[PDB]
Amino acid sequence: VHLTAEEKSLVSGLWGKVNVDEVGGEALGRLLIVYPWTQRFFDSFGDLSTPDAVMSNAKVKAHGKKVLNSFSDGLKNLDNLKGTFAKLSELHCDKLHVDPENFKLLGNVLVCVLAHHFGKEFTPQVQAAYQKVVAGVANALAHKYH
Amino acid sequence: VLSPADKTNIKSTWDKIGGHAGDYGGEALDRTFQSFPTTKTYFPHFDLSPGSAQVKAHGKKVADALTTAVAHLDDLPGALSALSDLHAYKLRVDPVNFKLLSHCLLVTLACHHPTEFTPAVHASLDKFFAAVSTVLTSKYR
Ligand code: HEM
Ligand code: HEM
Repeated sequence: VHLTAEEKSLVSGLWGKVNVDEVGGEALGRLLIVYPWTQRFFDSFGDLSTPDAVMSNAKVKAHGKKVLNSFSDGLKNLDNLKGTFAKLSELHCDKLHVDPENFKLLGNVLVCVLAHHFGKEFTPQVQAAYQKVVAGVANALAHKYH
Repeated sequence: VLSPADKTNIKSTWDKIGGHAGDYGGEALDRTFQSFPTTKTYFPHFDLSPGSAQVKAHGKKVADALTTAVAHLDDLPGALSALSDLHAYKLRVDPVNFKLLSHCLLVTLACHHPTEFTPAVHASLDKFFAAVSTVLTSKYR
């Protein structure tokens, strides 16, 4: 992560407007739906078998929230991502055993849910910066495998 | 696979995109160049600045192609076999590239058409992009 001033202004500019109860929910939902294998890590979460089932399931809304808050945390600390995620990184790797390729993919669906939400304001400009931040996070999380 | 729900979601979206395909193709290229710069690698003869006519012109082509496909969903391999040879034999393209453009093409659709970007559709297209990509990569496999 580089993220030149312009890029920063553009990222945090949009993120002011993002409904955090909403987006965690939709991003995570969407993951389970477009990549079904990801479901295996959420048995604890109950019925995910249909798309409306996942759309509607509470335990999912409630994480979505926790995941997106942590991504908030990484936005403050863009500098030292590595530090900010290390503890989380040890969980996804050790106790969870999530292959990192799936970090990418959450990251991308989050780019999706944004785009859907922001219409034009999501310019190629804007999406490039998030691609960056997203890729940062996914690495920062992969760390305990490096 | 590509079941008949799928195929429905796909047709219906492409019906609604109709006469704008040609610009969406423009834009999805944009975004790709801009978010994944490694790809501009393949367009050294391109004016790869933002509104350029080089970009725009292909875009129309990349989108005609996808239109064509949407029409042969049953015979994707017949449909795109010449392009298969193009990208595999002549342009020698990294398969990783397709993952990336596919993602920007999805995006551009989510920007323009939030309302028919439900998760169920999102899944269907993804899946469509993955199939088209498998096809253009098939000469490696
Ligand atoms: C951008 C990537 C990710 C971020 C920012 C992220 C963030 C988080 C956070 C904050 C928690 C813990 C919530 C707490 O404080 O209790 C967590 C837990 C978890 N993550 Fe993620 N995660 C990421 C990717 C993934 C992916 C791709 C998967 C699986 C495919 C995954 C599976 C889980 C599971 C199973 C838990 C805990 C489950 C439970 O408490 O029942 N994570 N992740
Ligand atoms: C769904 C995916 C793709 C489709 C539908 C597609 C479609 C096409 C079409 C229609 C052409 C124009 C054929 C002509 O030369 O008149 C073309 C050429 C080409 N494609 Fe793509 N392509 C796709 C993916 C890629 C990817 C991932 C790349 C590279 C990253 C790529 C790079 C190129 C290049 C360099 C050419 C020739 C450029 C020119 O001289 O005009 N294609 N492709």
